[PDB]
Amino acid sequence: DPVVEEHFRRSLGKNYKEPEPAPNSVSITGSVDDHFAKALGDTWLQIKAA
Amino acid sequence: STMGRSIASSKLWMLEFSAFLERYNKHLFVHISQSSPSYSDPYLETVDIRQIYDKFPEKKGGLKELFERGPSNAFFLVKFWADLNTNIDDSAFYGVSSQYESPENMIITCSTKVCSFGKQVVEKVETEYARYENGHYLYRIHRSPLCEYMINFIHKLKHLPEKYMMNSVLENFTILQVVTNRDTQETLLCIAYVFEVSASEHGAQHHIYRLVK
Amino acid sequence: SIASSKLWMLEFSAFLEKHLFVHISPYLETVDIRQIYDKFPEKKGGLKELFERGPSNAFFLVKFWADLNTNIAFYGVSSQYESPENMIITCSTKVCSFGKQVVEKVETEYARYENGHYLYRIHRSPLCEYMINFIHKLKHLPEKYMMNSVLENFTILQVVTNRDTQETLLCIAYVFEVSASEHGAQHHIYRLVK
Repeated sequence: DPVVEEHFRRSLGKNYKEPEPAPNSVSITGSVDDHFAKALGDTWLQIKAA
Repeated sequence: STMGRSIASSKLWMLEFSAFLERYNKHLFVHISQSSPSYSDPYLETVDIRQIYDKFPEKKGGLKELFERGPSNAFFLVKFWADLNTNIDDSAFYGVSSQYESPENMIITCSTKVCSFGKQVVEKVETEYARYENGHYLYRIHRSPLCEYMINFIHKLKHLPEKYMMNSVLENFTILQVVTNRDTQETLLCIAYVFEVSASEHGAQHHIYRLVK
Repeated sequence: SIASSKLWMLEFSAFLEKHLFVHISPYLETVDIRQIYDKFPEKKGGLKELFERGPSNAFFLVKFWADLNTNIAFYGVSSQYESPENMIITCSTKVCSFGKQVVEKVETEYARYENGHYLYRIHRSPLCEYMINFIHKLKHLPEKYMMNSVLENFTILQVVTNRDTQETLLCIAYVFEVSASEHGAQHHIYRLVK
């Protein structure tokens, strides 16, 4: 409840436990496909085409 | 309506956005700040979204389908004129910071897909809860770290000899940003960014558009 | 078991909704960490640099033998850790293709105090689009020798960190194969050394 949270945040200052603390994220920098091609070569390319 | 005068849908509004370089030194590459919906600014100009499908990943997760489903008043195009003129990073933190507002209390997912020639190169997914403060539900992505791809891109770009060369590189560089309600899966706002270098010596500019049809 | 001075993993599981792909619930054999550096990102933030800073009693390698034999849906992973100290932890897990990072998931957790210890729980946290797609394409390959070929250079670096002190509490390196059995998964834990 963010409206309750506000009261607490304001009351405790540096003793306030952030209810959902940072950091959080999911970073994706790659293609599953590219991996299979690298592991399986032509064999993978043949399967994709069906 | 108040709708259509800022980057704001019925459920979510963008208040602040920036990409920056820190070292104490700071450099803004790109900056935007808005207010809550109101009657103070005129309607945004429009842009036909079909002119832009080709610049973002299509197929399934794509922009066309995204537009066709979620409310079309949630869709915006920002043209950036980035400021690439800084001599730091010679130490340096590359970050992005944004802030949003809701009338409602919800949990939002921010997904940022960087795109090269319309194919995705990286994706960042962030989940933000609402802090409550006076009347407002605020959401903050504060000093979120840029990926190695983006740092490298900006570095190689920063050091080009000509701005017309910089614009050619940026020509096929785009960022699709879709913000989503984690429960309802409703898209709260979806912003498409296109890019150029600032003509100015210093400073960045932007121009906001509503995406239509 | 997988334990340093400040943190130990009690449970880890990857699942499909239930089907277990991979599950966990001294005198561990060892592995020379210099032999696996190439299997994880090697520059700054690299396993080598990580080892040299953080406590060497925090580093582990787990070999999994996945159970890919299911036709079931939510894809999730759940793990739980235990500490004597009360702290704020960040769990960073990087998926790696041929030693290059392809996804990184960063999670930050508090402890509930329960029995003698502070417990941390990552409960039913959802796999990214990449991993679902991976397991999907992996699962549906016509042969197990093909599957192991794909898994050969598929690895996950999991580094758990005290968010305030920046100290590393445990670091686990996973390597993979498909289970030889029709059903069931297995695992084998190693201490990473030197």
